[PDB]
Amino acid sequence: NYIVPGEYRVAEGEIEINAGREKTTIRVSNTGDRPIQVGSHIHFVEVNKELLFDRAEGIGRRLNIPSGTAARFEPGEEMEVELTELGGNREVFGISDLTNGSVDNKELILQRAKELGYKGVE
Amino acid sequence: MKINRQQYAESYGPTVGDQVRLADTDLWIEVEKDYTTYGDEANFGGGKVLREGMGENGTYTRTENVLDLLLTNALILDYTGIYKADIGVKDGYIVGIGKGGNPDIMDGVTPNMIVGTATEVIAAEGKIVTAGGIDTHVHFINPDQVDVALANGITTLFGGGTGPAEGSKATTVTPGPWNIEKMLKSTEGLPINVGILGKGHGSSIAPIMEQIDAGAAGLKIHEDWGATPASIDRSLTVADEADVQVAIHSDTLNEAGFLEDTLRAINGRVIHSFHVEGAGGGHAPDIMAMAGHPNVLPSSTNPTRPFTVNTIDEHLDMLMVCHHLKQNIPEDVAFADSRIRPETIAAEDILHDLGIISMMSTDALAMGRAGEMVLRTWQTADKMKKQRGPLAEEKNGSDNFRAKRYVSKYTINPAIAQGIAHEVGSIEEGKFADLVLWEPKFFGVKADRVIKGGIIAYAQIGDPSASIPTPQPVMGRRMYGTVGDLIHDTNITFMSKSSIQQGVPAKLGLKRRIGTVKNCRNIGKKDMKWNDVTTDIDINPETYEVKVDGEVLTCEPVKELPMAQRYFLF
Amino acid sequence: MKINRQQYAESYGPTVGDQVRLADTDLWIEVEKDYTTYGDEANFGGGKVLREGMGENGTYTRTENVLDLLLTNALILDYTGIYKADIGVKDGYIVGIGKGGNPDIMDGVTPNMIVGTATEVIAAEGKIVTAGGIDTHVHFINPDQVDVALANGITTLFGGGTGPAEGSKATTVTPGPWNIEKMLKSTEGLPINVGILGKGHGSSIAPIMEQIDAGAAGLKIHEDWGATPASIDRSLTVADEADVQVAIHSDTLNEAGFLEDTLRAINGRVIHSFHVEGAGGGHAPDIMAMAGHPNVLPSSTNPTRPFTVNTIDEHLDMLMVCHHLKQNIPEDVAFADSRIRPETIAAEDILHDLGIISMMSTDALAMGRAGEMVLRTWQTADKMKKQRGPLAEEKNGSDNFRAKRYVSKYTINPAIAQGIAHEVGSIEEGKFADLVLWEPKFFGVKADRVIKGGIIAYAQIGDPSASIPTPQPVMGRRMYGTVGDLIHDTNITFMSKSSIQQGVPAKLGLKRRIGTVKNCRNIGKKDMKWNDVTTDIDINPETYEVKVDGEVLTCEPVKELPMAQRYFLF
Amino acid sequence: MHLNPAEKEKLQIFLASELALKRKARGLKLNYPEAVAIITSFIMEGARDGKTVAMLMEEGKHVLTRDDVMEGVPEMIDDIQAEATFPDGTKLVTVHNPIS
Amino acid sequence: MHLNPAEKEKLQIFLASELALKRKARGLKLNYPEAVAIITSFIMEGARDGKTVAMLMEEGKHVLTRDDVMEGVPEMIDDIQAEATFPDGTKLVTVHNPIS
Amino acid sequence: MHLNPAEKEKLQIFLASELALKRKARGLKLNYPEAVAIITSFIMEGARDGKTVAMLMEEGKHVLTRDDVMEGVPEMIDDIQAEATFPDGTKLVTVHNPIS
Ligand code: NI
Ligand code: NI
Ligand code: NI
Ligand code: NI
Repeated sequence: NYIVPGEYRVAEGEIEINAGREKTTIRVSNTGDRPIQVGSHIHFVEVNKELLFDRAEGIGRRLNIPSGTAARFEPGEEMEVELTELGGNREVFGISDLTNGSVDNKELILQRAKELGYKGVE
Repeated sequence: MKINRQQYAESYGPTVGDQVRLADTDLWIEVEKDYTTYGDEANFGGGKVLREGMGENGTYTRTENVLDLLLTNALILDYTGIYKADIGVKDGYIVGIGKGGNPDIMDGVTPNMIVGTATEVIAAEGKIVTAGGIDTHVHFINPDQVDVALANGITTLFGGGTGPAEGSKATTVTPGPWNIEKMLKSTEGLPINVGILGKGHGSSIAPIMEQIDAGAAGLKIHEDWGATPASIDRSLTVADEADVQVAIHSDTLNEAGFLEDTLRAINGRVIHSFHVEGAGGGHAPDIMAMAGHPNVLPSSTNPTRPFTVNTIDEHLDMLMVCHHLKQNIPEDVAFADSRIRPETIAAEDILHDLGIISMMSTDALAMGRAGEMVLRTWQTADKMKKQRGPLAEEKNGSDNFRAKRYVSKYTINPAIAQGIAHEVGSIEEGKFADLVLWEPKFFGVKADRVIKGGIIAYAQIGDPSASIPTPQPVMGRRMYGTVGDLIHDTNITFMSKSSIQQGVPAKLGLKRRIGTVKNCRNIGKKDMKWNDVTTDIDINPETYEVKVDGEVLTCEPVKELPMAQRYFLF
Repeated sequence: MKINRQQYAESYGPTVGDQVRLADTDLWIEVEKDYTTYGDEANFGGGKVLREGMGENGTYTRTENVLDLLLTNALILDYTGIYKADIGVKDGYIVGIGKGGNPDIMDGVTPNMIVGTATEVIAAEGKIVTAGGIDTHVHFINPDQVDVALANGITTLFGGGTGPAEGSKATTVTPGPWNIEKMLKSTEGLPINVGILGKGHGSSIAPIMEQIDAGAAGLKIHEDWGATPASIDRSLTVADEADVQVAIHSDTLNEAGFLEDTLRAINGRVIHSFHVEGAGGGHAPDIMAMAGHPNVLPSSTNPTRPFTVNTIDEHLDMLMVCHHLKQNIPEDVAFADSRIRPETIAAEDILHDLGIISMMSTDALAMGRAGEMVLRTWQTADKMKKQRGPLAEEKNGSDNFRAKRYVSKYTINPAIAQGIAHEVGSIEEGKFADLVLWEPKFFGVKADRVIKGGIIAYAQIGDPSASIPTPQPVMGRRMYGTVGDLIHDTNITFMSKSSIQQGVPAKLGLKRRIGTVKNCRNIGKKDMKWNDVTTDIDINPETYEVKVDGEVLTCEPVKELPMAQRYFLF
Repeated sequence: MHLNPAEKEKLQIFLASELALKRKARGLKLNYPEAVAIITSFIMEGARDGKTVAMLMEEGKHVLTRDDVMEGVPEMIDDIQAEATFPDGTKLVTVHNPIS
Repeated sequence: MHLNPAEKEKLQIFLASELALKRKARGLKLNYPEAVAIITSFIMEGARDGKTVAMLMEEGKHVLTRDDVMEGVPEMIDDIQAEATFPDGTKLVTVHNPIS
Repeated sequence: MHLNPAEKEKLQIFLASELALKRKARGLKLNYPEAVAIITSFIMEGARDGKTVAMLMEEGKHVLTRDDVMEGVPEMIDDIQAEATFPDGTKLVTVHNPIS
């Protein structure tokens, strides 16, 4: 009976994000001396050079976390994160200028990443 | 990964099946569908999704499917549905309702709703968004009335007047070509959409028609100027030629005829019956029977909305002042008293709930309150739920059917009646971006932000000297859409086709957007969304008892309303 | 005859060697030189000197070396000097600084400073006169912010926004051609100079450049739209072609890079680093190191100015509201907390005092106070005198070196940075007559009269119904310069060269004076008047300790400031 | 607070009433705007208290008497009208000849 | 006096608080804008008194309790924010959930 | 009420004076606008009471003393001027050096 003006009465159940997309777990380390925080929708291969991980596993992917959230890496911190696949046209432009086109061009993306010193290209 | 419902709703606003309480009423709206793709919700801010290469596309120029403005995560309440979507605006118009963002990387982006370099963002997560209110019974008496209207979510004022002249204090009339021209020029400084009604009185066509050619958007027939069979007939003849609407306040006195005589003069032609219950004017006691007819578009004005224990006591003195009546003339008092009837006011609540009265309006400053059309619509719906129960049409415990029926009364239906629904009156693609954001706790009471033609015109916002806009005092204030020449692009002056063809805007130097009034003469009660009921309404001439389908319509007045003392400082 | 010093100063304002206290601070300015001829001082009033045949010439027409306006006996405080002179204005511009009057009978009259039939007089004896403040970090959120700015002596607003939309509440951005056009039209009604920044985000050139062609005067790169290497690069490419300035709020999160990566993307090109200390935004914790570089024009925003005992406690909630962050998201809180550091705030005071941070700005309504740029500049200077002592460069016990260093931060330096110093930013011949008169007791706190283009636009003045203008209530009020079409001639809209060449003002019907942005790309830290220091700034990533020349920069927060509770009603 | 235009305006009725009440308390006969302000604020506070419109229409005639006001003030005030938020929403109170 | 725009506006917070305090004193449960006004004026007067921002951030939670206000008012007020001139200049006070 | 522009404006002097008087009563030394407001409202209320202009020109020097105000406030106030309706119409009161 108590009235909270404008209150919600939410339905039962839960919301599954990024449903039907392949998920991938990888380990990532901040090798730098200042904190790095990574948003939900940045093309994962294009993050800060001083994050160390298998860069190939970030291609065409982003963090599998709620839209508008982030993963924070303190200096020296290693964490396991889960990635999901990019959707739509699966193209990335700008950001770190590693892709500028289809994410399918893995060899080109990695060549650029390696030349520019993004850590973790094999 | 999964997110629980409570946390999802707190972050992005509600989704399918979730319910929201309207202000402090008992009314609950339920999300019917959601255009999002879960995980790709648009949001803006530090480290959020709408950033270049991510949720914001960095490739396309403005003309390439990019928006000027995205409202993210809106809960839309409209005659078309109660549902969750992003709203995309471009060139001052709603161009997309769906899912905004960047097709590079997001699933399910509506193709013309790209967030690009050109895109501003308004966060609507946790807000209810409605069309701006369309008030078709406005007396232009005091320019301070505009902010009053904006603060309760009204974005279009249709009516008449020249300021606090007795003619205007009684009637929604801007009389003759010169007064109309003057008020069209005045309108250049009013931060709201406007249409002007001429005097629907005369026994020759030319004096009436020349008002339409001068720039009027319609006519008002009012008993204070003589609501005679001749004035009714000539006005409707003019309206049928000009494709504009006629509003009527009929002969309360029954001087030249009873209701049946007025209907005979109308002769099946389309007409908007103002304050159809009759306290605001009309054939005593039976004018509300108008609302049963197929050619009548019926509205209420707001002081009788809803029936409360103080309603009757305020009315006599209100009426005497409005209509320039004298306490020492017994027949003036008898006329006033004849209009004030608890029987018809009580029935008016029910006729709204049944979809027999299709529209609400204010009657601003002439037996009506400029800032309470929206307010009193929801108070009426709440009272009816309490007294009549959920409507039979409802399901899932929600009040969605009632909510669509009632929102239509002050948005789409008045727009349809005045021939302006191609431009305004609902949240639909192709219409002008007049949008009102509400916090659910303030829904129908105090608007958060009022968007006019795609730019914020009015907002509840705090200290202009503060580090952020939220510190006190939070009050309604005019925003940049009202400043300088931007007032011209964010507002519409609605005018007759003939005045537009004759170049009246150029003649007068009008810089506002010019809207065309059209498709007014080919409509009827059947075209009133969610409020299309025709029926024989019987009103007992002795007792004032109102019957529909052999059933007396009555209800009790209430001692308390929601959307009242919890909110208001006075 | 001789006049003693005290009496001379009381009659004509101070002269050479006299000192004046700035408000209730410990800061004293000394008159360096005086352009008068003793005995021929100009003054106006009953039986005074500026009368026909006497100090007013009765022969010459307006075009013959006669002024529209003479400010008599001004104590000028400017980057160019602290000195006593008359100021002559004609056609809205400063045309003479020197000695005004009548060459018929007075010695030493500056030849183009004749008081004639055409000349108005403002008495500046006993006043300090400065250039109008140039605020280059303005969020256009609430139009009520303009009077707030005028009241503390600000006459130019550079920044962006469309009103209280979330994009604008976070970022100084008016995005895309349509929003820019709308805000240029809005600007026609704002009684202050304006320039508009577009969104400095994209990975293709055309979406960014079309904003410049539409009428933007510069760009803002902001992390809330993605302060990525690509957006940085494309914006600077556009700016170098268009000759406009770019402001940056960098990637606090270090998401796509650390400070060194942002500097690499900048690639030696000119850029204005906003809120360089970093509470207002930027690479955590070391963004203030930007201010050591030769290609960076560094400004502070005002809530960290100066370091006080309450500074830290206000910031977390301020930041969360500005950037649309959620208390229930741990990483949102961590991001906010990362920006708030007493170590860098304390060092910021000292970097200002050393001439390493060149500019002040507000950040109006988005982590900043629209009416406190000037105020907090002087509070900082006062704190530094108290804690660090008089600067080594001073002499005669005066604080003139500090005063020139600090006045430059909110007048000439922001004008140089945005390519508008040919028009505004200092009291020099040939510049627009944007002048602020201050009573010394109110200096930096409440402006007496604000002159815009040679007409008073804002004043502290009393009862409009009184026999004279001094009776209570004395409050800030808009004056005739803001009324009617005079608002067009007393204010400048600053625009890109390309938009001007493409006829945008005629296209939009802009009637304001149109100022050209130019000479933005060929400047550096060396061009910041009295604040030209380049050095290696080291910021410890663990402790946030700031070092310059091997020396830790730190100071204590203060419990009390001048220019505070003695003056303000709230 | 979310103040709307009327809430802002009506603050100044309360203020004028407070001013007038202080003048009355120090022994002054009240003038026209003072008298109107007191009766108006009385009505709006009565609504806030939850009185009915009918109660206030009558109570409003007993707030000030002719000995409280200057010569001619009773005859200058034909009626006082005020709107306020009652428990059942905004209503209008009209008080005829409030000071005999 | 040299009142600037904010000084003028903030007078009406003090006034609304005085109005609300009178309503409370005569036994009324306070509504939303009344409650906000009281707490806001409390903060600005606290700054004038020379309290710290941190003191007021905490004191602001103890000015009104749920029994002082109408049903739902505590839940309507997520926070109250106010700026005032402290001894060390203008500062912002944010009070979270001021009425439990 | 028929309020004209000056009547509206001058309400806010009375209000600022009430604010300042409360600050004084709780033991604060008054600042510049507070002091001006108190003395100004004193003058306008004196006119309403029917004092002469000459009386108020002198009384205005005895409303606040230097121990009532902050350091430097006495020297900041060279004079205070106010107009009000006396029994013989609007007149101007000028108080020179109201606080020694
Ligand atoms: Ni009517
Ligand atoms: Ni009407
Ligand atoms: Ni910033
Ligand atoms: Ni900013």
